[PDB]
Amino acid sequence: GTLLQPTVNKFSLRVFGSHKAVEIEQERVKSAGAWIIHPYSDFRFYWDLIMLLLMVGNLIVLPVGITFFKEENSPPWIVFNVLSDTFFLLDLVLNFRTGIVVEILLAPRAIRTRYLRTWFLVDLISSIPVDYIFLVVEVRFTKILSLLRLLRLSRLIRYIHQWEEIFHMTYDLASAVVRIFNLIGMMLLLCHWDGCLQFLVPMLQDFPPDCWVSINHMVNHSWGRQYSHALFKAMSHMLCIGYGQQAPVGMPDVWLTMLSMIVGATCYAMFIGHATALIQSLDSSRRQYQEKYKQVEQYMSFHKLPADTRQRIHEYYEHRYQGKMFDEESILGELSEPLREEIINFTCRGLVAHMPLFAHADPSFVTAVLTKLRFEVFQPGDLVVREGSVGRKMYFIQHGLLSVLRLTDGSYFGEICLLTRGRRTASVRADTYCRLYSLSVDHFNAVLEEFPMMRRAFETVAMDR
Amino acid sequence: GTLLQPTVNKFSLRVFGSHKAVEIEQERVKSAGAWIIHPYSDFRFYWDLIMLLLMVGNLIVLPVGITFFKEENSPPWIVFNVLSDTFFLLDLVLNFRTGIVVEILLAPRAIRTRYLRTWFLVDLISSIPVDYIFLVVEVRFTKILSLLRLLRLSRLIRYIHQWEEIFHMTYDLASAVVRIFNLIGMMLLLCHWDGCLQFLVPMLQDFPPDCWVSINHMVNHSWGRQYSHALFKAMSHMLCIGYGQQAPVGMPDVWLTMLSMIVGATCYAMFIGHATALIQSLDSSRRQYQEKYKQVEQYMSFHKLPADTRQRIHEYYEHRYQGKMFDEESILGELSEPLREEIINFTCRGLVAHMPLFAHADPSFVTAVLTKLRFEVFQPGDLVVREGSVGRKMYFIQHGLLSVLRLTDGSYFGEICLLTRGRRTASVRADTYCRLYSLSVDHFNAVLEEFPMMRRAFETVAMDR
Amino acid sequence: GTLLQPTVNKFSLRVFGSHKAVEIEQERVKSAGAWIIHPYSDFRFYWDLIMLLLMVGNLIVLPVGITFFKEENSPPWIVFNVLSDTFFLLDLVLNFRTGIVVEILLAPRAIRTRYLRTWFLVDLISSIPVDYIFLVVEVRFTKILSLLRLLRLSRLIRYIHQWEEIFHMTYDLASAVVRIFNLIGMMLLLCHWDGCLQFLVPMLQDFPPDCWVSINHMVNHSWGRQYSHALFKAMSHMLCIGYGQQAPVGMPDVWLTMLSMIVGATCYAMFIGHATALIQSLDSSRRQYQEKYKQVEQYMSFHKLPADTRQRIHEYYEHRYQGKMFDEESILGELSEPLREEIINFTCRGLVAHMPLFAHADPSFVTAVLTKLRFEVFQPGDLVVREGSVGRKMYFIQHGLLSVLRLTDGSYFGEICLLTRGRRTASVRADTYCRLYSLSVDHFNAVLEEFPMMRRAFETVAMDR
Amino acid sequence: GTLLQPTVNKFSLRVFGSHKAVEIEQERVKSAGAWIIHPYSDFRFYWDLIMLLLMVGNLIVLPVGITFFKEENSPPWIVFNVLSDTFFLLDLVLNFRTGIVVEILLAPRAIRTRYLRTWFLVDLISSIPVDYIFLVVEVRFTKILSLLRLLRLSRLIRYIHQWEEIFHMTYDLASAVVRIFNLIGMMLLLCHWDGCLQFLVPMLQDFPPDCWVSINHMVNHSWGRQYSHALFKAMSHMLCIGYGQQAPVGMPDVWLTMLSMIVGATCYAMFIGHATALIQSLDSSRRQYQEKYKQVEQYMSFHKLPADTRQRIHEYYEHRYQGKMFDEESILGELSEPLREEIINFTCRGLVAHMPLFAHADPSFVTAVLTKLRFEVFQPGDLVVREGSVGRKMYFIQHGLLSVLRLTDGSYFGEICLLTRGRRTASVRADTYCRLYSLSVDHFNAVLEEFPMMRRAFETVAMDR
Ligand SMILES: CC[C@H](C)[C@H](CCC[C@H]1CC[C@H]2C[C@@H](OC(=O)CCC(=O)O)CC[C@]2(C)C1)[C@H](C)CCCC(C)C
Ligand SMILES: CC[C@H](C)[C@H](CCC[C@H]1CC[C@H]2C[C@@H](OC(=O)CCC(=O)O)CC[C@]2(C)C1)[C@H](C)CCCC(C)C
Ligand SMILES: CC[C@H](C)[C@H](CCC[C@H]1CC[C@H]2C[C@@H](OC(=O)CCC(=O)O)CC[C@]2(C)C1)[C@H](C)CCCC(C)C
Ligand SMILES: CC[C@H](C)[C@H](CCC[C@H]1CC[C@H]2C[C@@H](OC(=O)CCC(=O)O)CC[C@]2(C)C1)[C@H](C)CCCC(C)C
Repeated sequence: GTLLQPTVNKFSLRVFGSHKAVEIEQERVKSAGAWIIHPYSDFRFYWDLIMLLLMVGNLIVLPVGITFFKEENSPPWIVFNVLSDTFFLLDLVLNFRTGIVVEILLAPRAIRTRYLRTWFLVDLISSIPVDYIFLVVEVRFTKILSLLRLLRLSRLIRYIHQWEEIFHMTYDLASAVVRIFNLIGMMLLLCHWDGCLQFLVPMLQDFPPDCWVSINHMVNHSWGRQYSHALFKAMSHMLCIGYGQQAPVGMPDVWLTMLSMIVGATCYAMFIGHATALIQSLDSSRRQYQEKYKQVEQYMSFHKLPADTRQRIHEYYEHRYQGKMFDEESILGELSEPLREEIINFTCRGLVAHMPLFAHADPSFVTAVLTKLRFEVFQPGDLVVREGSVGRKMYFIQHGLLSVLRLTDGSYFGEICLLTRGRRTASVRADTYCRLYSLSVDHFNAVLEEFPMMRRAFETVAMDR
Repeated sequence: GTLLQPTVNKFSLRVFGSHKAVEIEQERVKSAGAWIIHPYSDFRFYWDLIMLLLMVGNLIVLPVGITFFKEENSPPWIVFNVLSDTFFLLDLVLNFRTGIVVEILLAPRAIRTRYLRTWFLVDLISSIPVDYIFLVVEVRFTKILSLLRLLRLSRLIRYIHQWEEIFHMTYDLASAVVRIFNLIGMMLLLCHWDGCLQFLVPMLQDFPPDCWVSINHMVNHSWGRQYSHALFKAMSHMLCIGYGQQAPVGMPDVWLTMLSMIVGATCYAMFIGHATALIQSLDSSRRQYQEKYKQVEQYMSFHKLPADTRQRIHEYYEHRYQGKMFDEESILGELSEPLREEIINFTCRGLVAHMPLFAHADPSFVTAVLTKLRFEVFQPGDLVVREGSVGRKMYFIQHGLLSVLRLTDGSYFGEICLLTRGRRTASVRADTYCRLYSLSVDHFNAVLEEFPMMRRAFETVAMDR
Repeated sequence: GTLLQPTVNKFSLRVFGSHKAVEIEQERVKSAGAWIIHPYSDFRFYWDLIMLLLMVGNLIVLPVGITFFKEENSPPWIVFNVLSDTFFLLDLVLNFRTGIVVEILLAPRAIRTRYLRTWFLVDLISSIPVDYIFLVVEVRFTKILSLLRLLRLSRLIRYIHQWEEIFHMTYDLASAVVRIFNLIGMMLLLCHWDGCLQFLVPMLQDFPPDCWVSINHMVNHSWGRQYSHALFKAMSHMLCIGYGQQAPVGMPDVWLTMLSMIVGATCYAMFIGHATALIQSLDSSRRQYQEKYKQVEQYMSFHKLPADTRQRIHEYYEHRYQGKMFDEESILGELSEPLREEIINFTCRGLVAHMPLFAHADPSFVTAVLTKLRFEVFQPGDLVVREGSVGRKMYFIQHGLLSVLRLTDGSYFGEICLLTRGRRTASVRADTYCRLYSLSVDHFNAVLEEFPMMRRAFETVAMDR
Repeated sequence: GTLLQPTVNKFSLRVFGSHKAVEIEQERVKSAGAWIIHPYSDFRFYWDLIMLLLMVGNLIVLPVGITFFKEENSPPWIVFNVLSDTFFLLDLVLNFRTGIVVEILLAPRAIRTRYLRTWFLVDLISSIPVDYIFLVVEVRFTKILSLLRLLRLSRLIRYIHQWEEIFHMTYDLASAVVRIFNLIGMMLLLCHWDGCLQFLVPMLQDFPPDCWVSINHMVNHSWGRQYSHALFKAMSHMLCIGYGQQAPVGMPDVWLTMLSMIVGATCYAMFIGHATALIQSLDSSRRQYQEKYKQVEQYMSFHKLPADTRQRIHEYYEHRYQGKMFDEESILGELSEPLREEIINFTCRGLVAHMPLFAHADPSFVTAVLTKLRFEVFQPGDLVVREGSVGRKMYFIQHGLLSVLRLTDGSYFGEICLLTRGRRTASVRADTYCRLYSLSVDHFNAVLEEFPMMRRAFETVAMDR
């Protein structure tokens, strides 16, 4: 009873909402008629799996059995076509009930009319055994009518695109890979049908003496050898190679060769387009860094900077972004509030634990300080703090080595200047590339204004010193 | 009388302005000479439709009648060329009056000189019956002069581009589809003319014994069979296949084969370029999400985050953007003032109606509150509100489930903390992925400052509690 | 005397600065040695023009005279090679003086060493008559040494790239067109040299009985027919066609055919890449609008908006951006101060002249008001001003039609509300798509604070009403 | 002893941190077992260099020795295969110790299981001499088993990608060039193996009378001639040319020809994709300027500006950005504090030294003024300062010429207006394109508030004047 209703999985929770959001859709399926199928249920998924396997089997086997074999009266050929057309006739009946994702679940007002207006005629032609009707009522004209079963490609293309739009939502998949697999699966099928058609056309003309089958003397070999030579001819026309020694003499050979060349040329052009779209999406973060550095060196060339400054800015961007493009401010802006706190507790927590003033504080005070740190990268030779300055910023050390006028990683300098609000006494020069965390004086005074209990403690520090 | 003036349709209102803006253009057409055509009128549209149908008919039929048939004295061939060249001679006369969109409507100062300086000579050559003049004054040399009618391609290319620049403004069309249809329509016509030229060249030489027509023994067949073999040869040269058993022996066969190969190669290269430009524009919102997540995981790799935090940020972006790239702030910034209010009345109106304090308010007060809500997404396990905090924000619940230390969809929590301005007492943990609407305390105090009548009501609440 | 110094043209003013900036470079050329050429002067331009014409002539004519003709002792062939190698030997001497744009003008320290370290050996080999030396000292081995003159392609590629980097600065040119013309000019030259090589290889072997020349029986025809057949063979190998009836039998035919196929395949791949890069840059402003609307409809699909709101936002973006992407704020930010004032005096000046209060003002007061107008687009059905509101904004009408609860273009409404600072009395509904200019109350109060003389005038208005 | 530990070079400092960060990794290698190799050490680099040279040698030589020579019992062929398979067996043993960069250094828990689960079976098959075992236990069936040595391509692809991900971090390399060199190196190897396979297949069938070897009569020639003809056949199938006079008759010739055509077609499509991705990254800063100017002229076309204003804005953008796209504000934002000061000391220091008031100041005062200058570009004809204005900004002159109502480069005007805070007396018109540095009055008053010692000096100026 509940197999026709949408179950609660990851896809239904992502496409509807909570569990209560899925219960409303289940009640909506209940508010429809007697037995109405929902297109996200498990019954429709199992049925579409069975039908997709049958469509692949029929669209591979049916041209080969028609074109390369003797008669349509052999006993495995009749049982295979009658039992398959029964299942494709049940797929016509069950499409009156499923409803169309635009969802539509009301019956029979919108489903039946929206199905009759769009896809009923093609499914009706590809469902019924048309050739057996003309055979019972009334021989080589029935082999043309048996190719109406190849209109089951239209409901194959519909049923593949219904699953992929689901499975882009359930999983994380690249769209280029899915689309190029769809293109490869179409190209193989068109080459197979063209290989069957190359031998189908001279067979209806009782093998004229100018066709390739009578020239190469392969009228009475096995069907495998005939299929191999016909597929070689169709693939050499498809990939635009050049076949044979003489130009085609008969009139249906010329036009069908030209049709094969046009279809192969446009399929190969679409394959090149998909391969280019796949290759351009591989190295995006490497490419955007290159474009950004092109703009940087263009800014250098506009103001006519010297060569040493150009080299120095290049070394700075190499040690800053590392050939890798990102923008930390927008990434920290997009995240939520518990996710920003978790990243800072990995990077900035351990350096503040070295400082004796912040170690004894409450954790409600420390986390407000940790959000206002800023990441800075320096060079060997750069003077970090200069003498005679106001000293507004306090620095923590993550990596690198620097000297006061040696301080290794995990240290700190300029701490007492933010408390005394006076002139800096010493000067600091970086010995190598340093990674620092900076705290300004106003960003600390705001947090002192947020907590008056910690404000009393730093007043007792200032009275002692 | 008013057929020469621009009528008032969607295109004229979009390209000029209001109805009064179109009346000024109609008065400008009236201020011109005796009978002056405006290029956006209905007369020019109907005339260009008739002329485009004639150009397609002549550029298809005229090479086939010249190259594959016997004489130019048959009675349907004379009537078809005299009645068509009369219409192409009227198109030369009416171009003195229409005026050129750069508009120009003044006559005959700018129109006549700007037409004589650009396109008069080509239209004059492609208009007049040049071969009949040389035939009356004075035979196989007239078949070369009859191909001057193929310069009607130049005014075909002009008349197609005049409609498409209109119909990009009237309707919403993709530019890649229009441009690739123009390329396909050009490629078919060049292949048709090359198919006629392959048989035209040996005919003027009275079929030498080394040409392909005398080798394949098809001098005296029908014109359909000759056209099919000539088009097969031209298409195999065009798609770069390889033709025949021997290399071409005669000198006009070699150079014209080389010209066909060069023209086909450059047309196929432009087709691959257009197919790539069409494929790259299909999945843009899917691709920009992938580039953004490449930058996100690069930001992860720079600071060397642990694996569980990487997985958690990935799950957050999956449940936030859903594989789909957009930026809500700029989209809400671009819209107008009545359009922003209509979107909020669909999403944020129903949740505020649950709250008993905002239900009895005036609608002028509620809509100022509704603009300042912010959309937030949380995770299972994240603590939404923590104990011991100031509690500046009030939260409404759209989806998801959470627990106080169960609250389903449509609920709210933290409401009394914004009124009391005190410390939060309880803690809230989200059981699953929640979608919340947040209102800060300052964004509500601004709206309380906007309306002093509602400020009195919340004072009566604070005195009772 | 002044022909060796850089003259004052548009390029020199763009690459140096003012006239005084060019005088310093002229004095720098004067501070060099006795006769030193500057690479931006007129002498170097005229000399490079003469040399580029000679290089095109020699690189076209020299393979054909060697491979297809009888002897190198004919009197026009000796005079043409002696007088040309004199000019290519003067180009070796004058490269010791010109100096290299990295500029370098100091002689002979940097110029001579930087020339000897890079390009002296190739120019020395391509300059001197090597084969005549071996002919005087000591026959078919001299035809191989005469192809050392084809190393003049290396200084051709240098002299073309020196002009294009100049002429991208003098004029505005698309880079894709220049680069694809360079590629086409290289491809034609490689096909020409391969056409000469196809006949050069069997000639040194005294025409073996297995080569294509002895099979097709063309040993004793004219040089034009031999060149046409050899170029057809090289082009069919170049465009990957397929030649002849039998596979090549001799060993130098196989490897040189394979070299031709590899060179043609990589040149055709680079041509497809350049054609794609050219096609992608044609419709950029059309494509960015499509990407922006993809993000808009994705924002619609995320919050699950109804269909009528989707249609309404689509109509708004059609009447706002018109299928055309731009961002007015950044464009107005990039411009200078006199350019922003000129655009506003075209668009916003005529509407403010209708208002009687702003007509009698000083022009210093009006232009400060005109910078703070904002462009707004409304829809039919939207209520512009509602009753019971504060009325902070005053609106001017450019296009469209609206009704008070009819006001055509050029009108205004809501003017008295900004002066009285009271509640709006009437309501305005737009009948069609309107284009309005908005002025807020604070943006007008700032300009009233800027000018106290106009502040007295609006006080006399408020006392009368 | 220290050869197995990661040394301190530029790559290790970039991938770990400081010297103390590398010492922790060396202690981590010490904390592992008896002899454990670190994958960034020098031993693994030298070993991978030796193994990559051996893999290139074996994958080139091994098909040619099997397919084109007589027997596998010749004495150089046995010594070359036994001594090479010893080295490929040592590479199997040393992969139990190196540890996998995901790093992993713990043994044998994670290394051995993570190696057995992924790549042990392929390396085991490609390591051992399988054919000699079947030869000792028990002839043409051993030539098929000897091609198991061609599974050494799998550890070649692994060892190339391990170096390139290192050498993208050590040096600055474009990713497109590296990836297209990998593709070319793969394509040459596949064409070589296909050339060996074309002759391998008829040899196992004892040269049937229908194969190409017996048709072209080359059974008993040398191995070089057979290799040249086989490679020509495989390359003509690979580049999709068309081979021979007749279609292939035998069944293994048809299917292997079809496999060659499919492999060549997909490799050529990937080559076109890589060439397009390489060409699109050459002219990025030229292309972004073109896209920006497309948006500019679209903003012009939306508001229907006159032609002279369009020309004037075009001339402004030509003299502003010079066909070259950059954004100075974000570039100055990304840099550090000592790098911003170094650029200003090149450009803005020399112009301020002309002014007599700023020459006698302290250098701590001047550098705070220099950060607040703004770069401006004017046109000929634009009025820079107008009479009757407040005069908030002071201007310095870098280039260009202008007149007061002549001032060359290096001058200044409007200096006294910022000190007097009064109305400007004169008007300035630019004679040509000027480049100016602007200082506002509030940006100077902030620096006067920063330094009270300089504030006393400008008070003594104001009392004298
Ligand atoms: C991957 C392509 C999927 C093939 C689609 C169907 C199953 C998809 C899945 C099947 C297995 C999955 C395993 C998944 O790994 C996880 O599930 C995460 C970790 C975990 O929870 O175990 C990653 C990709 C996924 C490969 C993709 C495919 C686009 C549809 C083709 C089916 C039909 C239309 C011919
Ligand atoms: C679509 C391409 C249009 C073909 C152009 C001419 C009619 C255009 C129209 C004709 C029918 C339209 C129906 C339209 O649908 C609506 O009109 C919106 C709903 C409604 O109001 O009904 C969408 C696309 C439109 C397909 C496009 C085309 C670019 C020009 C080619 C004509 C000539 C140069 C050979
Ligand atoms: C256009 C390509 C130019 C061909 C280059 C040399 C002259 C350039 C000029 C020659 C004529 C120009 C006319 C110019 O129009 C104007 O000058 C603006 C209006 C005016 O002032 O008249 C636009 C493009 C310009 C076409 C381009 C080209 C890139 C270099 C090739 C020369 C050599 C390396 C083979
Ligand atoms: C360049 C490609 C490098 C070839 C890689 C290996 C050495 C790399 C180096 C070797 C020489 C370098 C010289 C370097 O120039 C400098 O070192 C800066 C100035 C200086 O310090 O001297 C620029 C590029 C570098 C060319 C690149 C390449 C991607 C790996 C291929 C090796 C193996 C996988 C087949």
